[PDB]
Amino acid sequence: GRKRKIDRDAVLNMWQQGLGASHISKTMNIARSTVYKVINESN
Repeated sequence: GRKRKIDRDAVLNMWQQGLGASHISKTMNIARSTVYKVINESN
Protein backbone atom coordinates (compact mmCIF):
# COMPACT_ATOMS: atom_id res chain seq x y z
CA GLY A 1 0.00 0.00 0.00
CA ARG A 2 1.08 3.67 -0.10
CA LYS A 3 -0.26 5.57 2.94
CA ARG A 4 -2.15 2.67 4.58
CA LYS A 5 0.03 0.85 7.16
CA ILE A 6 3.41 2.64 7.16
CA ASP A 7 5.27 5.07 9.45
CA ARG A 8 6.91 8.34 8.30
CA ASP A 9 5.32 11.29 10.16
CA ALA A 10 7.18 10.22 13.35
CA VAL A 11 10.82 10.59 12.21
CA LEU A 12 9.79 13.32 9.75
CA ASN A 13 8.20 15.18 12.70
CA MET A 14 11.57 15.28 14.51
CA TRP A 15 13.61 16.95 11.70
CA GLN A 16 10.81 19.15 10.36
CA GLN A 17 10.47 20.79 13.83
CA GLY A 18 14.15 21.94 14.03
CA LEU A 19 15.89 19.16 16.00
CA GLY A 20 19.29 17.41 15.96
CA ALA A 21 20.18 13.62 16.25
CA SER A 22 20.43 13.62 20.10
CA HIS A 23 16.97 15.25 20.55
CA ILE A 24 15.76 13.52 17.34
CA SER A 25 16.69 10.23 19.10
CA LYS A 26 15.15 11.02 22.53
CA THR A 27 11.70 12.23 21.41
CA MET A 28 11.74 9.68 18.58
CA ASN A 29 13.13 6.46 20.16
CA ILE A 30 15.99 5.74 17.68
CA ALA A 31 19.83 5.93 17.73
CA ARG A 32 21.37 9.01 16.02
CA SER A 33 22.85 6.94 13.15
CA THR A 34 19.59 4.94 12.97
CA VAL A 35 17.80 8.24 12.35
CA TYR A 36 20.08 8.80 9.32
CA LYS A 37 19.00 5.43 7.93
CA VAL A 38 15.53 6.98 7.65
CA ILE A 39 16.53 10.59 6.70
CA ASN A 40 18.70 9.09 3.96
CA GLU A 41 15.73 7.11 2.60
CA SER A 42 13.81 10.42 2.31
CA ASN A 43 10.59 8.35 2.51
